Amino acid sequence: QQITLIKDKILSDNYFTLHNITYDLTRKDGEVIRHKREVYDRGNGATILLYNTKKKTVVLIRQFRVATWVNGNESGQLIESCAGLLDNDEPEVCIRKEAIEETGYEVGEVRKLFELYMSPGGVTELIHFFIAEYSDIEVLELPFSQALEMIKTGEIRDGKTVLLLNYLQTSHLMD
Amino acid sequence: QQITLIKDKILSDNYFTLHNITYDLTRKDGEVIRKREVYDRGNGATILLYNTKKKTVVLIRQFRVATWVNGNESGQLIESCAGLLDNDEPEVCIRKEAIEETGYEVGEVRKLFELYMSPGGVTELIHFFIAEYSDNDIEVLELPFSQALEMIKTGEIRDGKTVLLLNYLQTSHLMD
Ligand code: NA
Ligand code: NA
Ligand code: NA
Repeated sequence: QQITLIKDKILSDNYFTLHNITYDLTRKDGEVIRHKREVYDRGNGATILLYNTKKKTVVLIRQFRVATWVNGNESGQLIESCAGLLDNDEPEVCIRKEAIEETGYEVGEVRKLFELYMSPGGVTELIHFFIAEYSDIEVLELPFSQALEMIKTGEIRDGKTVLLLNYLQTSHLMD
Repeated sequence: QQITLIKDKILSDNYFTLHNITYDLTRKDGEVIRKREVYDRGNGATILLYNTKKKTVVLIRQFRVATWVNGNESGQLIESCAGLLDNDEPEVCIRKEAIEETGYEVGEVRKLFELYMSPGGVTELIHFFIAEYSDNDIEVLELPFSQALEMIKTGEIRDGKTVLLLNYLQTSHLMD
């Protein structure tokens, strides 16, 4: 219930900011218990899945991700849905803009899905999720069903990407 | 194809490790292009406990500072059961987290896949699991599966791994 901020210690502020936050929780009859956690703030982002109900395909993005490279992704290439850190603007604008610039497709009306914390134990990151129809950074158009199999094989292994493809499966918008 | 690590600068070593990594990447024709923050908090695992007979799932509600400083007013977040890997196989680890967090013991565990949650600057790889359960400052939540799906729509559940497990559970037909 009651949370009190005790200390905000900056551990690094190179570009993003890492904090050690000292804080106090009250247990029931407080019984105030002190905790101290690292918190990483890279701001919030948005992501969008592009899909074609006609030829039954989706558009996805492949690029080198260094944080995967030093942690078991041998070549470091990661297949992901289009995405980007939010700039100083409404989320709906930034994502339209990422989609054009990363994929080269012009995108119609977007649909807002939800806003999710992707890794809330130590990162603040909130992502806004969107889907839309459509008609170096490697641009992959591939059939929906191949994308879905790629999940099962481990070839797609990006949390937000799997989440989107799964959402799209259950939407039946591809049915 | 060619990747060369040029410099691993440690920006923080308080507990987890924040690196600044300078790396050369080679393109198409041998154009060598040269820096990014990489945060290493180790890997984790998560699990969705479900019960096919009562059509319920178990989740967890806890305070999360990282959300508290970023629009989760009360800091409480409803998540699937989860934890950072110890030095052992993921499945062993998650069996422990599930019992130590929920009190419901589990037999079968099914591994779904391993996903990077925030790959643009976090190395974290989460190992996903489901398992059916029974009995026979962390609040354990037993809820109707359909209630849980709704809560994604209402926004009462707003956590990446939890949504992905729930949607997964829906697609599997285990709960039809
Ligand atoms: Na859905
Ligand atoms: Na460096
Ligand atoms: Na990025």
